[PDB]
Amino acid sequence: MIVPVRCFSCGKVVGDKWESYLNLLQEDELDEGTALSRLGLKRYCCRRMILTHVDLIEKFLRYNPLEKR
Amino acid sequence: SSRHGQKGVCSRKWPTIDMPFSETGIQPDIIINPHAFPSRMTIGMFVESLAGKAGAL
Amino acid sequence: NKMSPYELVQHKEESDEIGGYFIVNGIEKLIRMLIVQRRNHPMAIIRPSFANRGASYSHYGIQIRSVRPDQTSQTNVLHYLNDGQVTFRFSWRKNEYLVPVVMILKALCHTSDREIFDGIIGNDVKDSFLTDRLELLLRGFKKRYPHLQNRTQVLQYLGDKFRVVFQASPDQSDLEVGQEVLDRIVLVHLGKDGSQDKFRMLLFMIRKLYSLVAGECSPDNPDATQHQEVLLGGFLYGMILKEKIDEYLQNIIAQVRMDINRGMAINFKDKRYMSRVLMRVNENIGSKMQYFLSTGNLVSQSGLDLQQVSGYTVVAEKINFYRFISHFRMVHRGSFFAQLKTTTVRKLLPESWGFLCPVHTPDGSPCGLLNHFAHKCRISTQQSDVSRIPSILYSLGVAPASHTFAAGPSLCCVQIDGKIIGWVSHEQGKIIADTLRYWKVEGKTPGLPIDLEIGYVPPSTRGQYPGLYLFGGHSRMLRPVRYLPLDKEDIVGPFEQVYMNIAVTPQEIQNNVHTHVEFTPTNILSILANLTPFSDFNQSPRNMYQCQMGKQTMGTPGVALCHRSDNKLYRLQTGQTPIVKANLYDDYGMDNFPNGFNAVVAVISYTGYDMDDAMIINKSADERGFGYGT
Amino acid sequence: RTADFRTLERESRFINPPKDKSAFPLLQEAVQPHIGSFNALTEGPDGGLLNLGVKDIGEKVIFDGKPLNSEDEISNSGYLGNKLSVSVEQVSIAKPMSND
Amino acid sequence: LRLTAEGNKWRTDILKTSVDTGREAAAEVTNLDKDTPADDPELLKRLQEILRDNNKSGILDAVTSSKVNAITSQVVSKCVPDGTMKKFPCNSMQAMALSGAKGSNVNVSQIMCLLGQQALEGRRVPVMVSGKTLPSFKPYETDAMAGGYVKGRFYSGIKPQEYYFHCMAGREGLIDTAVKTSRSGYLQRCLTKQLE
Amino acid sequence: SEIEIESVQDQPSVAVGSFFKGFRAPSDTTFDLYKKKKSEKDEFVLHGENERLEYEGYTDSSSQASNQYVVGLFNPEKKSIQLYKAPVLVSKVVSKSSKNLRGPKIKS
Amino acid sequence: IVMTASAAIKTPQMTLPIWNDVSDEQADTFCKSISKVLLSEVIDKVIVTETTGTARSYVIHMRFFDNNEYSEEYDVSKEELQNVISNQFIHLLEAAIVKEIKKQKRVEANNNMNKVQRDRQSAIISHHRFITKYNFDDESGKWCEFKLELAADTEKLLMVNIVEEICRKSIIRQIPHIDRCVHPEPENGKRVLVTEGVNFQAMWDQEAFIDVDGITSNDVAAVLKTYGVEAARNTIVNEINNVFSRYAISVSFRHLDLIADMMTRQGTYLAFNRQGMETSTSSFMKMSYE
Amino acid sequence: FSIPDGFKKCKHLKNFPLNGDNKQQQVWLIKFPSNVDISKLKSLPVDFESSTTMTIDKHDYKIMDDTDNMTLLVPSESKESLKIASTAPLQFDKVFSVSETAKIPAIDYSKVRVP
Amino acid sequence: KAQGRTSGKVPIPGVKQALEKKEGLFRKHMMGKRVNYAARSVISPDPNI
Amino acid sequence: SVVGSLIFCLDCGDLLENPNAVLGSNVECSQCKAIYPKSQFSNLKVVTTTADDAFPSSLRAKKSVVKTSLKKNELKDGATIKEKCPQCGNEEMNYHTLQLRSADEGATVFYTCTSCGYKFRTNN
Repeated sequence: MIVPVRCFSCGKVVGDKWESYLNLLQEDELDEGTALSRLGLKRYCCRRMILTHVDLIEKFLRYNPLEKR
Repeated sequence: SSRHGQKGVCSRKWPTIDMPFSETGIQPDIIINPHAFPSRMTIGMFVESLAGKAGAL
Repeated sequence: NKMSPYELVQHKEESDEIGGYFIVNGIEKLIRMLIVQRRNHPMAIIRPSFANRGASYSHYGIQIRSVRPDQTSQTNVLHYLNDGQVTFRFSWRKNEYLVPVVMILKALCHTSDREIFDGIIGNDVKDSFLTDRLELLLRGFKKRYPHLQNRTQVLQYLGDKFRVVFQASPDQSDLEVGQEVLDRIVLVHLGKDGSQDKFRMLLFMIRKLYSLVAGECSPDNPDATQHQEVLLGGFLYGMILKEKIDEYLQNIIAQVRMDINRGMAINFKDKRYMSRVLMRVNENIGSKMQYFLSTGNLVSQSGLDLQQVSGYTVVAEKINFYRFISHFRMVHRGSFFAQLKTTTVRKLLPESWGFLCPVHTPDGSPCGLLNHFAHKCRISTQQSDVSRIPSILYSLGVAPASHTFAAGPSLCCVQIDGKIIGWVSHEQGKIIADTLRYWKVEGKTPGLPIDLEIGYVPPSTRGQYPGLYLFGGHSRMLRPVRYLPLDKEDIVGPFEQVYMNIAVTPQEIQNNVHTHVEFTPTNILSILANLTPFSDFNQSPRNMYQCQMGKQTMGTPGVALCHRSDNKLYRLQTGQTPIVKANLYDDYGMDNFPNGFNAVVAVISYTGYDMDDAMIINKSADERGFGYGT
Repeated sequence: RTADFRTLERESRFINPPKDKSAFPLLQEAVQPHIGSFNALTEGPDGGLLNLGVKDIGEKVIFDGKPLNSEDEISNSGYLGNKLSVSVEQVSIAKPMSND
Repeated sequence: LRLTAEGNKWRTDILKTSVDTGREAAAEVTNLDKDTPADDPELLKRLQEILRDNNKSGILDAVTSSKVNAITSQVVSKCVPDGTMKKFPCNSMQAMALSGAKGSNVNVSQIMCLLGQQALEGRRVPVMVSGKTLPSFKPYETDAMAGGYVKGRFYSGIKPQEYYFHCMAGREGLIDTAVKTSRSGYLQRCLTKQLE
Repeated sequence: SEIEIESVQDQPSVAVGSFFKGFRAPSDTTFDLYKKKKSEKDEFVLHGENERLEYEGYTDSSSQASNQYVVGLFNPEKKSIQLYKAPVLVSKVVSKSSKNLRGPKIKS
Repeated sequence: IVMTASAAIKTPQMTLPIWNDVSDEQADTFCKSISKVLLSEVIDKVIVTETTGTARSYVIHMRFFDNNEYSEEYDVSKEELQNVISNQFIHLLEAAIVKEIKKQKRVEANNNMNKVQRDRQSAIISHHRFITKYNFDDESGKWCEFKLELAADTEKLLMVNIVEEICRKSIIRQIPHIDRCVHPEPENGKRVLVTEGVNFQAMWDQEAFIDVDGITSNDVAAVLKTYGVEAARNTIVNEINNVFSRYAISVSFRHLDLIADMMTRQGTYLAFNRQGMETSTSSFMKMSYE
Repeated sequence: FSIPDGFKKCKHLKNFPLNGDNKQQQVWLIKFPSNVDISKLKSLPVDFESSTTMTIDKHDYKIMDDTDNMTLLVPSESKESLKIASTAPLQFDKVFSVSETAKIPAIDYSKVRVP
Repeated sequence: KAQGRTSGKVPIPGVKQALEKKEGLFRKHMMGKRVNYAARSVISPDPNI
Repeated sequence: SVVGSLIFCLDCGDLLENPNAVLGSNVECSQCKAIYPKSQFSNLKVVTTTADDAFPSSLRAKKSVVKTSLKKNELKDGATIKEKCPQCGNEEMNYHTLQLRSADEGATVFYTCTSCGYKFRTNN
């Protein structure tokens, strides 16, 4: 679903870094290792929270019962 | 359970206050006893542990 | 049906909707695949239960499972008696019947007694074993049945005795009733107006019976995965449906007979008398098919060729996606074998390499009885055409079977889908079997499909009965390997694989033994057995337990959950993809259905509260949402 | 080995489902034993396995009890009446619809 | 779990001496002398004769299973205390097995040295009608590996042929529990009702 | 070693029958020969009688579309041969004496 | 043991201690003197040349092994074969032929018998039904030969399959209720012989090889019938101990003595079953059991 | 008979001079697949044992000789058109079989097993 | 002991079958019973008791 | 024509009747007719040998070229498995493994001592 607000192990706020992360991969064409280190994630517990997130909310939102089609 | 047949019941939810902490500052999310390894011989979990930490870095 | 992932979302389904199941009262159910015997191949089998069918029954017999081109099956068993007598068993409307085999042989086509004798004894006249059994069978018939001298007098007799059981009408004469017996029961895969071919196969099945009681041939194992195939769910659904529509035609006749037993008013040419009959015939066949799919209980007045009457359909569970996808790779031996105390059926065997997973079977009572297919195993659905294959074998050294009469394990009988079409030597038969695999993977030969399996059985001492069996029909397990000349993909079935040397890696190809190589050694595993990370480093009872525990995690059932009304669902809230994953994780699209989460795990004994099966969760991780689900 | 997770490729496919044939084609070849088996009931050679099976169960003949009051022969006993031979020669499954 | 660089060479040198154990156990059972080669046609006629009999196959299994369990126990003797990288008052996999906390030296040897012979109800790996134990192998392959002698260890992973034989030994224990529904519940009830 | 083929005959000189092993057919008898022409193929039919026996043959559909045989004639002074097309006949023996048949019910 | 009090054990055995002067070569010869030997075991081939014409003559020719071979494997002399083939075997063979007809209705080149062979042959034609010839290799014990004649009325008869069933029934030498006697490894000095089957009446007569005072069975009801109830009670504590000692499970003997003394409380060998419960005083125990 | 039509009879038949004296006329029965046209070729390479290989337009053929039973039928004169040829059952002296072979190629081991 | 119609799966098992089975009345309700003042739960480990 | 004890007619292909139980001294084809009042055919001697499986024994097994029986004391499963056990003085003990539990608890080892033979078993 949506990005976790905090990291499970450390407790850093991580939820503000998911849209920043997808732009470092798309626009700047960084690899995942450089993109996580420019976001300021450097404990590997805090790295895997953004590195490994699936983001299924984009797949749930297509099933909207409140709008036509 | 992990992906190696190492299932386990959650026996106690242990506070971060008194869980062991690393040089990095990390408290682990799950503690598994090393006495669950010698009779099960699930060595795929030992190599997953260092493969997964290499990938997070 | 022909519908994009975009359009599937707009019609309130998942984007990768899988299908393959039935919605019956809102419960998703599917027809479970079963293991049955391979069609159209006679199996030399010993069963101690054959001696239990009466005194003077040996425990030897030949068994063939003949399927009609509408997938309806018919098992004919050929018993050997301790008198030298051979009897022909069949089953019709849940009643066994026994007939002497020289009555069928004398009723199929016009014969002399040399032609039966010549077929059983092609050459090898000087074998005193086989030639003294054979006059007990000829003079057993001429003594017991002395007034049956031609084909239209044995069919008269056989229609007399089988008139009531086949439910024949009085306008059918006895050389028509007895011909319906020989079109509906004996060797139905060769079909009607093919009685010359049903004659030659019986002469093949009798000498293979005599070659079994002499010890020259080892008995075929009906549990050995080369002698069995898969009864598919949709094929069973049309077998059951044919019986229901067959009953519908009988209930009309039951309704008209209840009017000639009241003398009411009968003009069959009346258009409205027909409408007067069909209003009272029960014709809700579609609700009888729903009853099969709602319960699994198989009600059939015939009895199909199947050995149980229940458990044919299961509930497609959605507790996660791994549970759901593995209903469709699941195959079952049969519920008849769950009650046995012998573990020979529960045993992992080397002929299952590449066709059934060594790992993915449950634990407990169904262990070894419920097993899953391999990752790249495919099951035939249509029958590939074989009309051009006899012309190609005659171009090779195959003498035609119509004018050869050369039975025996000293030759190689060539068959296509269980129709004997000729005879060669064992040397020439290996050149035929090798060049046809050369013509098959090189697609420049017009008549050979690629999924034709070429079952060459070489000669031996007391081994399997030799032959050159070709199969192209439905329901065959098939898997891809690489044929090493030409480096192309080849398709191999499990009847072939016993005699083929197939290297695991290309590095282990030795000279002049391996003709094939695996594409990847991971083709032999399951889907769920292939996602386990580094599973070649674990003890094998732990990989079998992960295939069991992975079906029971709370993960993602789907993302179209608001248009569902399931009894219970288990949804883990925030899944993650694995850092350590297999390459096939991506190919099956398992990222649409995240099953778990990455955890920082410490292997430490620290707390004292984690022993024998116990772990310790972090509390502040849990308060921050770790492992939450609804 | 290197085996990447396709993080931009996943999020593009979540937001924008494909308007062509599906990605992940090995997932539809996992249930090809079930779907293809059911598809052979209506499609394929000889009209499919249902139309090919209604002709194996061909005729169901019964007669009446009424006489011809025919000529005094063994045909006078050997006449059975008019011959009803009911049969089925075609079966079709309609793709599902809803009614009034 | 690691052997030291010397001890990892010790198990290499001993397991090189089992490339010929399957043939020398074969030529003993078939009574052929002066080290006939594996591909000898008069050997392959005899091994087929052993295949067709359950008694004769039990002799070939029990001779060869003795000669590879000799090779197995030399590796465990040479390597398990003396050739490991980390030793007992720091090596926890040895400390758990030696204390009786959890495990045995059999478990430690299958991790660090080799799995050894996979035995299926007292016999060796089953073999098809064609004389093959897998499609990977030649018919009548006189080899220890072809009969299911796993020289691999769980530290370094096992090969796909010997992965398949180890799944055979993992299911033979689980099927015996599957034949173990109700055994002793009525034996004790009959004793306790009389001896109440 | 080689052998020169001299003549090839389209027309039916010689046929070849296939009976049971030991079949005699005493040399008084002669069997007629009937032929099908469906504008590209050949399907022959054998038939012949004598005083007690009356018995026929035919060719097989699967065989003759794919496998022709040739009756050869070799004189080793020639180092050459001449050839003729030979059909192959699958022939039975029905006895004329035992072409009997009874009533289609029990008559009771 | 505990349930059912079976007098018919699946594998009844008997343990026979041998003396301290008898050797291993003397004891292996002794095991052969006990074990049952079928006539099937000494036969290499049976060649049957059926001939019809003239009565259907059946010429049954037996190949045995070499005489030194079966004498040094089964302790069987060639004179014992004669008194089994002529006396026992051919009565069974003709009893199987007439029975099979009853269901049918519903190298070497040798010659020149002497007087005694000519007299032995006519002795056998009187005693049997369809025989008319007999011979035996009296010199080397290698072959036997007898040439039946049945009528001309009977048709084909699978003579080889009949001979094989009769040969696998005919015993050359069997002491009853005993099949096999073997010489195992001496475990803790007890040089013993284990016997497949129980007959104490016959091993008493073998006292020059066997210490008859220590012969032990596992059949409890056989010991109860022969040696009494205290000897049957010592058998039950030794048998239940051997069930647990083969699993390295140790139960105390104070438990096993109480079970064996409860089974022998009426002088007989009762079980822990419904019939063992029958002779007891409390009815509510009985009603609540089954 | 009075069989249905299509089966037009063979009124006239050709000559086959098998005389059988006592150099002599050996009677052969050779096979061919229906694809090879017999008048197109001129020579038939024969062997004592089963070792030949002829090549006619990229198709390799072979005699798989099986010399050491089917009845010869000669025309009576030209009309009744059957005599079982005999001597006092006239066995063929030689029976051959031209069978199509193929060439399976050798495995290039240098390419297919990469280290 | 009363067969009657003999149609299979006979109901109303009578006052003997209330007494004779594994359940019966003696085994299920006299020899073993259900009790007041009892409880059950999953167990967890503890080194501190 | 004669095949062993069998005889067939060369016209009708039928099986002839066996010339022993005939009445009035004639045999013939039954489909067509042949003529044999003499019962011309000779004695038909059909030699049948028993199968070389039919009499299994300890002496037939010694006539096998391969080994059919192990030696008595020449098999001990190759033991040098160092287990310091207090059983007699022994260092060695033979072993064997399975998986008897519900696929979750580990393998329990089947130990077997050698020197004293005294059975000692350990799970953990």
